Amino acid sequence: QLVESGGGLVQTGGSLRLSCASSGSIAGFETVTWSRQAPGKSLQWVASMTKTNNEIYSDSVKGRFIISRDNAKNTVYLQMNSLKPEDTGVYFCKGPELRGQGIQVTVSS
Amino acid sequence: SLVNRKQLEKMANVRFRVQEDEYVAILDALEEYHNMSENTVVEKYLKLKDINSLTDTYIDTYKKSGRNKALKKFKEYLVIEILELKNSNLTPVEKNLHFIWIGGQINDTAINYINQWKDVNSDYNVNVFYDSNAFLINTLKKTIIESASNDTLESFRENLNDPEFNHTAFFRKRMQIIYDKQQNFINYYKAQKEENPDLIIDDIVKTYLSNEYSKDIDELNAYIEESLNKVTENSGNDVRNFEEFKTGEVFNLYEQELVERWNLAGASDILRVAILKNIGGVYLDVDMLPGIHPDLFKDINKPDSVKTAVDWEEMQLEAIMKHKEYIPEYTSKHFDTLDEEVQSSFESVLASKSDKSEIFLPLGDIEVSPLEVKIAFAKGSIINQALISAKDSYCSDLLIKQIQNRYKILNDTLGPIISQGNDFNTTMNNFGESLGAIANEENISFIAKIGSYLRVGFYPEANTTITLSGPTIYAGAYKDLLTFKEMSIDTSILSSELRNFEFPKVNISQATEQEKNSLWQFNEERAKIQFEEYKKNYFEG
Ligand SMILES: O=c1ccn([C@@H]2O[C@H](COP(=O)(O)OP(=O)(O)O)[C@@H](O)[C@H]2O)c(=O)[nH]1
Ligand SMILES: OC[C@H]1O[C@H](O)[C@H](O)[C@@H](O)[C@@H]1O
Ligand SMILES: [Mg+2]
Ligand SMILES: [Mn+2]
Repeated sequence: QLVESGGGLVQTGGSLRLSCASSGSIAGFETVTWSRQAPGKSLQWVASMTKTNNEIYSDSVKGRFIISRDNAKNTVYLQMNSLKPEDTGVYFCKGPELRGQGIQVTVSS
Repeated sequence: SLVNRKQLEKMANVRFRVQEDEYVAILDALEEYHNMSENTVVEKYLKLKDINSLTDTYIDTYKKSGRNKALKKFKEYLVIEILELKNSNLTPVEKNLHFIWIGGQINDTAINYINQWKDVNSDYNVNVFYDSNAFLINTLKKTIIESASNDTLESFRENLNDPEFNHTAFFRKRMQIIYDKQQNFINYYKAQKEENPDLIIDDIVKTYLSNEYSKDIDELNAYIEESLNKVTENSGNDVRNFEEFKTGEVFNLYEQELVERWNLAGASDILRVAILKNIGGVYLDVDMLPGIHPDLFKDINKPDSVKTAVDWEEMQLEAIMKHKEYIPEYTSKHFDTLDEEVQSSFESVLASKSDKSEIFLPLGDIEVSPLEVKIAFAKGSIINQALISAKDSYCSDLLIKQIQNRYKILNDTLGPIISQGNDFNTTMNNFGESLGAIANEENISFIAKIGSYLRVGFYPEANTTITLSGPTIYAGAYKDLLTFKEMSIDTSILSSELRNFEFPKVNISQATEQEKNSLWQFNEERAKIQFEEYKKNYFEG
């Protein structure tokens, strides 16, 4: 009951809005972690949103990325602007008991 | 130094447990912290806060995780790192000395103390903050207190010689009348400001005093002139020119204390915080004197007949003033009780040093963390009579948030009760009930201590100011800092931790004559003396 979308291929400088939407749970995303994995790299933390609606950003991503939730806390977004080839990878949304299969993101240059 | 990524990994290792995404969030953020060579002290601090939040999130997510024990230990390590940050990375303090005299004419006594700092700190800029709009606040408070005293003595004339008619009874009855008169002025002030917003405080006060107490406007005008002139010729800096303060979010609370409460100490508690945030440097109360040079009296040992460091320091200051006369009319009451042999050691050493900078220690170059405000200690407790902050210090902003939060709770509770227009006792009983309803496990330390807000400056040991804008807000701010929070109303913290914020003792003498003369409160002893004097004068002894 989790629908992932928003990914694809952009050129350097472009934007994407990642989306994970869940249904069938009371706030399946009341805590959310965004992670990413490039091939031949370890899973890397991108951003987080606490139960207090507190937004925490990795240094490599601050000033470019915005994490957000709807009020029901069932769908989470990742606005990513000014993308670099560095940002290329598979992105994972993680709630307390939910985790996405991964959204491919490719930045071209 | 804080554990690095690999060291946390060793701590929070659980065999066979896969690294969760919320764990990797922690490890990656810790690694990012260790790669912050180029970042400011507050940036580093906010990174620690981030790590703390990520850590809390993990623990909340996997409540029975085998990692939790190590992560809770890690959380404590974060606090150690804060103190390291604080204690390791110092910037120079702006060379400003800040003083405040508001509400009336600055006294020659204040000037003379101020001049001592000036004489040994030629490299320091000095400001004495005043309020050119409110020179008559002290006149108004004095007038109203005396009028209420007379009304009280009149009303209880036949009970005055009654064995049981206490000083307590006097002050209790007088409080009721003061409230009436204070509320009378306050409502006049608010109406006047609505009718004509261009009026200044002194315009309204002198009119009120003329109308209600037949005070002479020409003599009030002449006093304003004298006051303006005296402070200007003494490093005067007008609060009404302090734009950052005037347009900031605590200016209203300052005016509350100045105009409604006639609490100049409370208003000064608020001003001093804005001063250190917006300008930075060293704040001192006007009753504070420079530290005695450490090798002036090194060779005179404390007689056993003097059994506190404070009485000794007191002795030493009186010696300087007896033999050097820097400050006219400084007491020698305590110095004189000394054995002649000791007094002779004193005069002999003071005769040898002939340069004020060898008597009083110049501040010189002081350094502080950009995270903190440094505060003086007395009686093993913190006291905001002396403060050190760089401009825009982090604790500086915590202080303003403490003030805003505390006054928000107070005003939102007290305000609607006052507006019902009841008498002091009714108002007070209802206030008490409201405090009871909004009391919870968090705010109780605060709620239990604001009940006597309306008594401040009129009743023995009316102390509320301490909790509103005094030492309590500093304990709150440091707790804020050390817990990664804001507006902490429960201010429990170790005295160990508080010692990290201590104003350097060598740089002040706190045991002055004037420190013993509180201008905003009075104790029971003083209350008993005032009462007997009020009686005598009423009977015309
Ligand atoms: O009429 C007054 C009374 C007090 N204060 C300010 O309040 C501070 C504290 O006064 P005091 O030393 O009497 O307070 P205590 O140390 O007894 O709490 C002073 O230094 C002033 O800055 C003021 O400006 N005008
Ligand atoms: O907090 C109210 C007052 O009491 C404090 O202990 C300080 O001595 C004084 O500077 C302050 O204005
Ligand atoms: Mg004093
Ligand atoms: Mn004092």
